[PDB]
Amino acid sequence: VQLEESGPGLVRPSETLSLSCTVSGFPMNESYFWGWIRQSPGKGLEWLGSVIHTGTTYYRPSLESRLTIAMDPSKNQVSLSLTSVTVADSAMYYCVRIRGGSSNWLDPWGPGIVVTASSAKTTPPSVYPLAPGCGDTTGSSVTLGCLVKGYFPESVTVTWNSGSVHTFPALLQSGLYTMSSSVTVPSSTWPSQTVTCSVAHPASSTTVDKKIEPRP
Amino acid sequence: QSVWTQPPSVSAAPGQNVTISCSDSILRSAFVSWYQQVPGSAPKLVIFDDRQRPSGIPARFSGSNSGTTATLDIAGLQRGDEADYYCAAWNGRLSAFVFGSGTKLTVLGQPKSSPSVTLFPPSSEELETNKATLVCTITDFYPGVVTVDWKVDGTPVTQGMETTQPSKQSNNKYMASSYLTLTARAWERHSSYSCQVTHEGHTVEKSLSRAD
Amino acid sequence: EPGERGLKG
Ligand SMILES: *[C@@H]1O[C@H](CO)[C@@H](O[C@@H]2O[C@H](CO)[C@@H](O)[C@H](O)[C@H]2NC(C)=O)[C@H](O)[C@H]1NC(C)=O
Repeated sequence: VQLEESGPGLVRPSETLSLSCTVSGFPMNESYFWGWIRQSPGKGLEWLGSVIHTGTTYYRPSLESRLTIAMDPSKNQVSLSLTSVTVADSAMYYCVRIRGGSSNWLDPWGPGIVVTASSAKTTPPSVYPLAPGCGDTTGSSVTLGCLVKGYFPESVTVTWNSGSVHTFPALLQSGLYTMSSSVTVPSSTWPSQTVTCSVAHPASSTTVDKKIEPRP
Repeated sequence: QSVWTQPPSVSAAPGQNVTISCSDSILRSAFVSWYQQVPGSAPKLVIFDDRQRPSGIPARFSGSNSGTTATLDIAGLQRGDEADYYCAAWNGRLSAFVFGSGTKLTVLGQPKSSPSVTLFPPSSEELETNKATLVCTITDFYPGVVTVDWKVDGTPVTQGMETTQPSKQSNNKYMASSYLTLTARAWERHSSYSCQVTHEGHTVEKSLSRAD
Repeated sequence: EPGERGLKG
């Protein structure tokens, strides 16, 4: 009993998200609901809805009017249609087999399919220096940073001083990726010596080299 | 409720017993199921009909569903148990299938470590675009669960904030950043700014005031 | 239930 999701990885806001799931090694003839769960990056699971072969269909109420979950037993397929997509619909989408009635258990799950909801064409990032503000100018260590904002698609590489780096993972902020990187150096070597973050975005063929300057 | 309540973090040494809670008595009304998820795989069913184990799930996994709190119980904790656990159950009141908030179960491989927090003000380059992003970096925390809240002039912020998922450092602690995006005007019109990081029920608060 | 989803009987 293997479920497999298939469809586009990129969908444009305002258009329709259409995913398909193939069922192998089990008849859809039988007393089970077939359904869809989604999971936004490091958010929780969200039940979208489910369908049985009798045509009965349950939906998340708040999405019910945008949601169409259909199954054809003869093709061993179950479809999902989600109209008027927004940047909020970026998620891993999973196909599930569900025991109904009072039980409501989900087994098995498909591996899942990543869906990104953005209008973005290929876009190089803006790179902003992170210098410490008005604060503690008596520390032994000082931490500097690069904010890498508004790129598409993934990914970027951040190099400091041409090679204590911390490289934070990317977020989807309305249609574009933002990430940051920090470096901690000895306070006596900055701002005296140059500290530069180098940001490569291969999709746009762009490299940005930001010196970190102190604040007046 | 539209999401069941679970604790975000539960943690114990290998061999210890742990309990994961799921929260009227509307839970007692339906069969609770529990799902284990490790990063980069689909959730796996681990408990169905409140109590029962599918095939391959050993006896040291069990579940109860009394009125107010359904539990997932794991005796003889093993490193391979380390995962996100979600309870799930029908809400006939909402007439939807509801999942819980999810619990990260950490099998402790080092001392608990408090997050190190750094708050950066926005760059003048970004301000030239009529935008202001405050960046809150959070390093060296374990277990890898934090909640981030922001305040402006002593008032909780409700919108304009995003926080990354934790990612493992080479020392096996975790790192994350939180972003607060305001208009340039909003940045110039407020005095103080606070980033609040909660880890295992303790809070670490870095703040800055534009003026001095 | 055979093909309905809900609470416990
Ligand atoms: C951890 O859990 C185990 C099993 O759920 C507990 O061991 C059982 O405890 C009762 C009474 O103490 C015995 O009668 C059983 O025979 C035990 N079974 C096993 C498998 O050991 C154990 O006590 C729990 N640990 C703590 C700290 O209470």
